[PDB]
Amino acid sequence: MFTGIVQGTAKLVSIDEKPNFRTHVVELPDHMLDGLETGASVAHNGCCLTVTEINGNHVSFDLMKETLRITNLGDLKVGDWVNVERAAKFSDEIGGH
Amino acid sequence: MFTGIVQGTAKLVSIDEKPNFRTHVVELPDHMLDGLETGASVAHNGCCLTVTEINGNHVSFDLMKETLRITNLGDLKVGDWVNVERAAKFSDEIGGH
Ligand SMILES: Cc1cc2nc3c(=O)[nH]c(=O)nc-3n(C[C@H](O)[C@H](O)[C@H](O)CO)c2cc1C
Ligand SMILES: Cc1cc2nc3c(=O)[nH]c(=O)nc-3n(C[C@H](O)[C@H](O)[C@H](O)CO)c2cc1C
Repeated sequence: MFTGIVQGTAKLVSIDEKPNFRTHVVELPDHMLDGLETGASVAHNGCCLTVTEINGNHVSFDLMKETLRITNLGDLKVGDWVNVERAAKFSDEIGGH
Repeated sequence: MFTGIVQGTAKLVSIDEKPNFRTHVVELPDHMLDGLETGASVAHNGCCLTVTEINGNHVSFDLMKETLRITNLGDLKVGDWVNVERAAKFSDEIGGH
């Protein structure tokens, strides 16, 4: 089974560059603004990263510069949007089947 | 469970534009050149699409223009690379993970 199908999208609006780690912030749409929280795992078109911080509707995620090259995340650029999907480490209704 | 972690990457090298559907072709690296085939499902950073055709090491995938806007696939541009991952409809030993 695999779908990689994204529930919603995000608008890159600001980049935060830290010589220790790179950070990117997107604009969360109405149906992703309700529910998502910092420390959550957001997959951008299916690449899971964690939310470093939320700037109101915006959300900054963490991205290592070398990981950015290793993945195709480096392709992101502000003014563009992303396919964003909510990911969770554990949940109440895990009981599969 | 979710990782969206990609085994390999692809280089966008040529775009094929059909007024019926949009097509994009990438350059498959050495460890993705062996195994992948047309009609296979490739997830680009986690968005699954099917291989319309292989051009030697290159691989053209299908992408609807409206789906391209609906997803964040439209962000792709030649000269850039993608996080590519192999997906299959069925297998001899999925195992489940
Ligand atoms: C659950 C999970 C979360 C990840 N989060 C990030 C992330 O926030 N930023 C990043 O550059 N890579 C992330 N990765 C990629 C991964 O941790 C690692 O960087 C690559 O496998 C390269 O070693 C994540 C991977 C997993 C499995
Ligand atoms: C298995 C699978 C394969 C898909 N392949 C493509 C594709 O090759 N091109 C595309 O634009 N969308 C693709 N999608 C997206 C999906 O079929 C549909 O276009 C979106 O859900 C919008 O209706 C795929 C979705 C699934 C579940």
